[PDB]
Amino acid sequence: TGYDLSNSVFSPDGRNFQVEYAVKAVENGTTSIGIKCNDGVVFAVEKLITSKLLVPQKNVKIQVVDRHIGCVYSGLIPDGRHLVNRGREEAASFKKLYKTPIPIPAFADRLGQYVQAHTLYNSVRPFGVSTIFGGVDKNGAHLYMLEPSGSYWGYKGAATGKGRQSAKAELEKLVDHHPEGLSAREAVKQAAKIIYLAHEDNKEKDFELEISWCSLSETNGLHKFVKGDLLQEAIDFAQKEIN
Amino acid sequence: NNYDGDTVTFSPTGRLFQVEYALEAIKQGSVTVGLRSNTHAVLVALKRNADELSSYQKKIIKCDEHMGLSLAGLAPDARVLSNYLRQQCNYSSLVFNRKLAVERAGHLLCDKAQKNTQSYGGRPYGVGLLIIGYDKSGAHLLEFQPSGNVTELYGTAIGARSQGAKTYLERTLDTFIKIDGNPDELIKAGVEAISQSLRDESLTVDNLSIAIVGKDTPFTIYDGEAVAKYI
Amino acid sequence: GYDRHITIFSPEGRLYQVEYAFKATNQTNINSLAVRGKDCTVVISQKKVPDKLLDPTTVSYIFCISRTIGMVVNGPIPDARNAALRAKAEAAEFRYKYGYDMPCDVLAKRMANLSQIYTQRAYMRPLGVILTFVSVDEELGPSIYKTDPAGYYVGYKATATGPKQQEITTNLENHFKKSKIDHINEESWEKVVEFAITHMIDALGTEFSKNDLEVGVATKDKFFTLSAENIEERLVAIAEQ
Amino acid sequence: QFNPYGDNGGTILGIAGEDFAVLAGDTRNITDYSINSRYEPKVFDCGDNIVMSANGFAADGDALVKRFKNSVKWYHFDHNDKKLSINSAARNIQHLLYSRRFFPYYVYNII
Amino acid sequence: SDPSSINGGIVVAMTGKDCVAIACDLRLGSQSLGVSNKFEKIFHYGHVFLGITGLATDVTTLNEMFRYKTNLYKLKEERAIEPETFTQLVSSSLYERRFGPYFVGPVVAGINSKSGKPFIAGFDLIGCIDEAKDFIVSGTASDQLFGMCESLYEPNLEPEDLFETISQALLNAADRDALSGWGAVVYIIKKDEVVKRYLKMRQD
Amino acid sequence: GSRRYDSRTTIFSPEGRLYQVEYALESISHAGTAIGIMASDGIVLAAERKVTSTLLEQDTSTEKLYKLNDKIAVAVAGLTADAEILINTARIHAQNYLKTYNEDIPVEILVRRLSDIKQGYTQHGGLRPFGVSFIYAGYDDRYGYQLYTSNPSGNYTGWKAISVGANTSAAQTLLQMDYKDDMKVDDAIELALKTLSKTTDSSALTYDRLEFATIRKGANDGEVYQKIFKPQEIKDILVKTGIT
Amino acid sequence: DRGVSTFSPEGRLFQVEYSLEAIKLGSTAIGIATKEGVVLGVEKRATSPLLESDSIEKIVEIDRHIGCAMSGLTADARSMIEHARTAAVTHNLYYDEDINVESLTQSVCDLALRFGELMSRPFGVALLIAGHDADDGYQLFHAEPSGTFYRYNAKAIGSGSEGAQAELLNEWHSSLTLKEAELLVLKILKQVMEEKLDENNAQLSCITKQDGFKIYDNEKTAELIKELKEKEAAE
Amino acid sequence: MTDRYSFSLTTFSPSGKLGQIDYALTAVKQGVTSLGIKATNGVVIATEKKSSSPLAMSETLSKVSLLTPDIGAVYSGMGPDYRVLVDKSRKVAHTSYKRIYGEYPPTKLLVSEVAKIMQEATQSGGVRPFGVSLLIAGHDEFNGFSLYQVDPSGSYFPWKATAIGKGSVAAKTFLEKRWNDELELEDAIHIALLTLKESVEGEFNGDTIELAIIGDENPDLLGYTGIPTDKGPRFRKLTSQEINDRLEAL
Amino acid sequence: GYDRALSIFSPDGHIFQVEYALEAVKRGTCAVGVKGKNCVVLGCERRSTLKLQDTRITPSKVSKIDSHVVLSFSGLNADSRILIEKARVEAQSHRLTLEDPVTVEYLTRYVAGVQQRYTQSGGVRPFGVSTLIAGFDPRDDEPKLYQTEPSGIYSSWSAQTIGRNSKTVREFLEKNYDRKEPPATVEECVKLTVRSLLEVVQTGAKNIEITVVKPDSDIVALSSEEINQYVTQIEQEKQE
Ligand SMILES: [Cl-]
Ligand SMILES: [Mg+2]
Repeated sequence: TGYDLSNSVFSPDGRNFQVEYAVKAVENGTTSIGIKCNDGVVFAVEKLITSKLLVPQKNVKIQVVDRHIGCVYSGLIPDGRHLVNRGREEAASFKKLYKTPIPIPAFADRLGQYVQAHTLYNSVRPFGVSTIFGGVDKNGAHLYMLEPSGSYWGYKGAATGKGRQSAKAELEKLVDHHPEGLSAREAVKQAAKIIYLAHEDNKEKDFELEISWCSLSETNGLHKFVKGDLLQEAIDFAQKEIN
Repeated sequence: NNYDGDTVTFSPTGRLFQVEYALEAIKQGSVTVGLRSNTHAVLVALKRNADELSSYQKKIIKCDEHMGLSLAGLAPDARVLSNYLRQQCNYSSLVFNRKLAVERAGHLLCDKAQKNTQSYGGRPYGVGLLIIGYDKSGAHLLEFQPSGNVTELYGTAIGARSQGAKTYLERTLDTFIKIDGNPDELIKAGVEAISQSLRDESLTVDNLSIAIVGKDTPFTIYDGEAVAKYI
Repeated sequence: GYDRHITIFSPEGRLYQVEYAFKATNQTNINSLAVRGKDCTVVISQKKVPDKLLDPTTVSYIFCISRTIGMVVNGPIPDARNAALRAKAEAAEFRYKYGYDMPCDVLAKRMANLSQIYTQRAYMRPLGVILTFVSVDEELGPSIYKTDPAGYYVGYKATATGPKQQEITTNLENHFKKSKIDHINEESWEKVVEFAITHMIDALGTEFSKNDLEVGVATKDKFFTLSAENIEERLVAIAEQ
Repeated sequence: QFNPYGDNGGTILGIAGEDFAVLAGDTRNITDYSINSRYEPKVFDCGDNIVMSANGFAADGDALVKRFKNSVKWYHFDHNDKKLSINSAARNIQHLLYSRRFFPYYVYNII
Repeated sequence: SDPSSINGGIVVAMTGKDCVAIACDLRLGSQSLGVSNKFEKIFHYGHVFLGITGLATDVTTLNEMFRYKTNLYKLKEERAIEPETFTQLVSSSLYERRFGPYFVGPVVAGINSKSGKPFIAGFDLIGCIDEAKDFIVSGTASDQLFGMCESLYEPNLEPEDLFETISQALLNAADRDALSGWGAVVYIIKKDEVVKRYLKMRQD
Repeated sequence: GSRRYDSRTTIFSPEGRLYQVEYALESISHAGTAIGIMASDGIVLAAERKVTSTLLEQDTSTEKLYKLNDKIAVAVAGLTADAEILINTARIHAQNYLKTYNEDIPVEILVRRLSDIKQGYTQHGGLRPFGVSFIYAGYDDRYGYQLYTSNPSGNYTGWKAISVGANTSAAQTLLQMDYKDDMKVDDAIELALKTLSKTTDSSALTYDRLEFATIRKGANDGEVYQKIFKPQEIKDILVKTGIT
Repeated sequence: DRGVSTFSPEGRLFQVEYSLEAIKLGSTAIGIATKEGVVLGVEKRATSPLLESDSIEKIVEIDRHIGCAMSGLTADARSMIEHARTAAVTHNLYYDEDINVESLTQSVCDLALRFGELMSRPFGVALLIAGHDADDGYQLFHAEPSGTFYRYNAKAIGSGSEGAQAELLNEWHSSLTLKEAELLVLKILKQVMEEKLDENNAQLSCITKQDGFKIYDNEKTAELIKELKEKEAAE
Repeated sequence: MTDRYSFSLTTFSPSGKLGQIDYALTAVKQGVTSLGIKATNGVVIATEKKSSSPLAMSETLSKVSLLTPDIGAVYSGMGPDYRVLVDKSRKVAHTSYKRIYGEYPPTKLLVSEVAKIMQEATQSGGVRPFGVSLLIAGHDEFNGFSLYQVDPSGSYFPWKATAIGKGSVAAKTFLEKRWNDELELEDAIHIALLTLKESVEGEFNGDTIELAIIGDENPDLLGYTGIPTDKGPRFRKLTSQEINDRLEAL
Repeated sequence: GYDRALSIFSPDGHIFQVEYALEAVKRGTCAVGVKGKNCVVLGCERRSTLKLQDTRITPSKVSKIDSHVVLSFSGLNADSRILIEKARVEAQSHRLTLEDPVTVEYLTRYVAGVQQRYTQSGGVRPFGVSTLIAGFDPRDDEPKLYQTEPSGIYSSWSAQTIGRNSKTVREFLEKNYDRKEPPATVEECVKLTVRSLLEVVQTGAKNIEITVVKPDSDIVALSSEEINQYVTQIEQEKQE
């Protein structure tokens, strides 16, 4: 034993226990999801209201990379911010050299390689976040999810955090009942519902809903936050479904 | 236990003990309170002394004409972080002729503290900060934890016995937020809030430390007979 | 017992971290196979998409390293992509410096040398992957070269990798014992893919749908992967005889 | 060949009284025979009851004033809001100027 | 100003029958001024001889450098260096200063101890080898030496005849050069004996 | 991090000893015995090769006695590979001194420095020390014939006669008994071989198990000659002294 | 083993807390601040009678207006003093003025936490920095290896510190004269010292606005010791 | 990141042992048998091609390697370590010798350079020793033919004949009886094949054995004509057929 | 680079590596320093376990740092060479930049500073050496004698000893050395230095080294016979 004391050490199983412990920090965090729609993607997140003293709509969790990519994450919030700062540097250097904005699959690998690099040495700690991200590029819409190990895949729907099982079950229903696809405005409504349904796992404290989206028709392929009437419409739809 | 030797090591339950131990240093520190309205933002700090011959350790540091913070924990770490803020506030002014947004100041502190929690050799910061400021979007109050977490709040408190002051502000939320265009009444609410965290000792003239910033009010610190008005 | 944590010798003259990296290779529970035709080199690999929420098009362990060289990986995807990116960079640098396309075996050696360094230098861990490089080399013809975490590499007539490699290996051994040649005597690559799939079916004892497999084909001057519909056409031809 | 210097003209004047001081300067900014601005301020309030004007090459004058104002700011931070005396400011400015001894600020300065 | 002609001097080497000869003047100057009449420009590392013309500080520096390198060669190889090998070492060492060269004109002379074959070679200041069968020249009177050597030289000369040919080539070339003279030395080299003769010449 | 695996090669024990230096000395005690004896008219270096084989090519072999320059030689006891690293540094050295001052390096100056390099590995860098002990035999015009030794601690001392490697305790007693100040090279040669013959762990001392060398003013007139003995020459001197 | 910059479960840096234990083993140093000046006094503590006591330099000049006394691993103080002197003189170069005592103390304390894996460990010495400036007048600071500094009216550091601090608690008042402060330092030093206090095993010093920082002669201190004995015998 | 292992991983134990070197030698012991025999007019080096799989093309894996035209090498122990050592040995022969002296290094000096590389891996920071023993055969003008062994410690010894790896103890005994100073190259090849048969279990033929020689100059393998002094490489790897021909007269 | 913190504090406030460096000094051969009215004498022990030694070429225990200053030591021999070399370089550097030779106090302060630097620098261990530095300042007739140790502390001494059995010879010096009237002549100073070593040394043959340093760069090392005469006179007076 002692294989779990140092990062980048293979156990006799062939496992990196330090990365598996980083996943526990992710599982401890709040719920966040992603939904791939007809011509774009929708991101949503659960924000726990620890106190009445928290200013509403100020502590923004979802982050934009470039102008066309949205990023959300669950776990250690600072680790997520660090990862997004790198993502922005990667996106900036890509555009600087190649002119075109970074494609989503290209961007996904840039993060993937960086996260994976933090599993190669004992002088660094693995990332304590699972990151859901995506957007619209020349080849259409893309949704990705990235784990502490550096592992990532493309997704139709994605979920992570303490209420991931509940969320995943709801996402699976949408995939089955909508093979032809889901619209952007529908995906926003469904996203609100899923966060509300996933809140049963964090039911002690009340929460604040935060949604963003990229859509070719609705946002011209740019990342925007869901605000005002459209946000309230989604909250009303979500509240109606739980009752 | 076996996973608290350095900052680069997760525990089996996904915890970072060195960060948690750094968080513990804040709880040992003296109490400080932060609260704001729409027009002004106020810091109130209980200063601590070594003995009767000693001075009372300063808790509040100015970062710019429109921004500053109060500390709780390792004072030298606050000096490092406040110096960083001073430089960032100053970079924004010299390069962009732009006063640094308080929200962006919090994002910079978060990112600086985070690098110390993921790398081998270094250590987490052992101090908590309450940043107040007035920028283009009005008054602001931030709470900084050395884990990296930064939170924008209407009011809060950190340090020893800080739960008492935090409960008071949670009740008074609707009242003190409305105190607009009245700095003295906002400070009164802050002095009354920090009083809920006191035991045995009371607020004396060289014990209390207050700071304020607002619409037409540069960040200024009040100590000595300047705070006798509020005792 | 710190000789089991970093890559230094144990009293038995062993490197335990290298041995445990070999065990990480089978963590994905995927079996791969590579064979050579007359004009081509074919590589097939099991494809497993357990989650319905996954986009199956993005789930892949086959990589296009250069126009001529293809690579299949046995091991976790983060290390797989780490190796893939490096191989792509090396192949591109080689062409720029030396004025001709990097050969499959030369790339394999280069990646094997990099792997050797991780077994000697302490700060770098081994990658828990086995890399199978395939091409139709302009000098050597159809080529299969495989690399492992120990830094070992060698050319192959055919090969297999994964949890059930031995069953596939013996199945291929027995075929080449009959034919008494170092390749699949077949003109078209389509029929070489059909051979590869058939012999994996026989060895593993499982039937395959179009979404259960992943195929890579190397011809002269290009390497390419097959789509689900291209594989379906391949499965139909097998069933009809 | 690139000439990093220029001449923006202007003239400045400082006179010291018994209990007061004046620092004057024209507001004209020029290159060669053209006028850039008829009103471009050249004399600045730098804080701590000190006024300053760097005359000659405007880009170097603006940089020096900007640096001295910054020096005043950090003097307060580092020394408990102590007032920077005029003699201390003068000495500080010497070190700002000589820091570029081998690529000078092309300005005549008066405080 | 021209570093190759401040100090002045000349070196010439010739092959014979089972022998080589190498000779040099003894002058060291500061342009017009004669400073020393004892500045020998020929050195030997075992049985390999090296003559160096040009800037005197570089002549002295290179001698000390090749002494350094040949002494280490011998300790590791457990044998003395041969002329063909030494020639490559000189070329290597000069070209490593390609863009800040030693201002010299070296000349190698010696007999391979194994094959018995006479060997001479010359270089430009940055290592280009001139492996000649007949003769090699270097210095401020190189033009003069070329004319004398090309007219006086004939192949397969005996040591005592070769001595007279190289000596007359040097002496008469030196007397048509202001920056060469003030004495002269000739080395006659055979497989296992070497004679060194100081010549009598005009001292102006 | 990496701290977990650091042996800490450059630290004191509670008793004030350097662990790695002491353990390096323990390694050297198992190495073949090397002996140096200084006479009025020269120096002798004798050394025992470790359990050789009949198929070892002896005439082209060198594991004990090395040449640093024309005036100075060394006998090795310990890791041969480690010794060669230091030997090449010492050779470059003697040449640097010769290039600078145009004079052959004084023996002590060369010794002091190899010893300073060894010292460095015991105080900084975190690397293991060199598992080597040298016997330096040399000549210069200041002190004449000189014998020195250096060990992994980087400490060096001068000697009239000295042994390193295996059985130094027994060997030093025998040397202390039979050595005299007015001794000559031919006598010193005999003493060196007799001492090895009695201290050896082998059944008998033969030519194939020995390396031998002398530094003599026995060269034509005022100059010094190094003689690394050949296998046949070692065989002859063994018969002459009456050992075989 | 374990990191040098490691936090304990209680939220303290192990190495900083361990350095504080080394300071407790050090010889006593006492400082008293008054409106007429600041007095600094130390226990020399010679390990042997053959040791020439006048070479023991535990009170040190930083500038004309700033002095310094030390306690603990005194060898560690030399680089701190060097930095302080450089800081004091450098500020005089840049600003043509004396440097504030607080600013000087802050500059010294900035070195304290520059240790990790920069120097390899914290300083094992505490400093009493006494001085005068025009803004805040006569000041006494206590600079620790934690990077923290407190201002004090009176302070004792070293082996007899807690006993001396309790005595300074009762004796100090805002109207103390310089002569009274001198005798008070001698009184408390004599109380906590192992050996009998005299002019050779104890040293006094002060800082005044007029004369600046001065280390007292052994002849001058001897008279203050004799003056102390008589006034204690007076009642 | 940064390589933070700047300290030695090989250290002296209380008994004076260097553990990692001993353990490296143990890894060499487990390795496949290889041998070398020196003749009057040549040197031979040989080893078994232990194929990991019959599907693997054992021709692509070369255990015997050319370092210079007149120097060859074979190993026992860890194959990947050997491969990188050959790459470095080839390069150092150029950088530290050929680019200076305009000719290839003699055997002993190239061996010295290889030995230096292996010694440094025994003392430098954050590395383990190489897990191989090398047998380096070669020829040069002034030293003639020679055969050297190089161990993980960096120590090297010249041999008339020797063996390393699995059955080295038995093989060295076999060579002691057969070796003499009057052996011709063909006699040494014959003895090499006899010695190697004892350590091999399975198939024993040209396809399972790898054997090379340092012998006469091969002008046919030079690749060009016109320069009399350039007469071709003395290193030659024997073909599968050439081995089988000598196994019939065995 | 190797950055590991080897010298660190322990729970009880001790730096063990510095304390273990003092144990290396305790193991080292005895060294003694005594200053008279117009001179300083440095005595050193030579352990007689090592015979067959060449005393001409063996590194002497007392080292000249400059023409007017000397340095002896106790502890690790190899470590002492590094300090001496640094001290010698600094001595020439001081002459080169300030046009005066170093004072004995300055040279001591430099050497002590080097020793201290090695107690809080990463990747290095403390010097296992204590030194006695003695001499006369330029144009000064007052004798100077200083001591240093691994921790980096230094101080001036009327008389002092370091190394093995230094406790015994210090005991001797404390009762025999009078401050009011120190050794007036060179003879008296050397005699007292030899007497003090005879409490510990064993035999008074080649085991005692003596070096006398006088003002104005007048340094000389006594021979075996000269020292043997002191040994003879001391014991003949003792037989009474
Ligand atoms: Cl490579
Ligand atoms: Mg003339």
